Amino acid sequence: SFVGLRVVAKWSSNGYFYSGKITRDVGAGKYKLLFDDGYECDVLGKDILLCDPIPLDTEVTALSEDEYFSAGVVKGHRKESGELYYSIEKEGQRKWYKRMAVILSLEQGNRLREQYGLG
Amino acid sequence: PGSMLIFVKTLTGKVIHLEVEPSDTIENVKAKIQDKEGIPPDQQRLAFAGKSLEDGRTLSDYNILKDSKHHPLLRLR
Repeated sequence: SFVGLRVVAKWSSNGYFYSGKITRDVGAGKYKLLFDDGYECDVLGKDILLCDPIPLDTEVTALSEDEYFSAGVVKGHRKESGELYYSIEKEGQRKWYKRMAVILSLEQGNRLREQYGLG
Repeated sequence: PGSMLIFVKTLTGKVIHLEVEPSDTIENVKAKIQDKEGIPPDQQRLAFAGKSLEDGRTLSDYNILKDSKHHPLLRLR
């Protein structure tokens, strides 16, 4: 019932959360996750956020065109034939980012755990 | 120390994060990628925004590192 769901998940204790999909409940409190970036691994359920899309006004980390990740705030989303884009504001300026360009720092993901954490 | 956060995208597409100092050499960064991802440095060609980063320079030599709020994504190729 969690299988097939889109999530944002981290795979290290101090790492970032990345978008992906649950492909199997594998037990020992773990889920096999296929990240949009291609990496697949078994992640602890505590490190999975069941939020898709990431909600309005969430603080995220997004990859700008200049190839720097930096913090911004989600201000909207658009789904264009399968693909999700986020509108993210940084210092007053909104740009559109692909789903896989939007990640969460440990603190940013921790903010979402009570509402969207798996368990 | 004055360490800084960078990201690296591997050939598989997997993104990792590293802590680096502005004084680290590219070889040192490859050694950190090796330590985390097991990718031998002999397999590793790094670039930032499409510019090759060559052994024996530092990140600062390339003007890659800014403030602590902007984390560059290096890409392996």
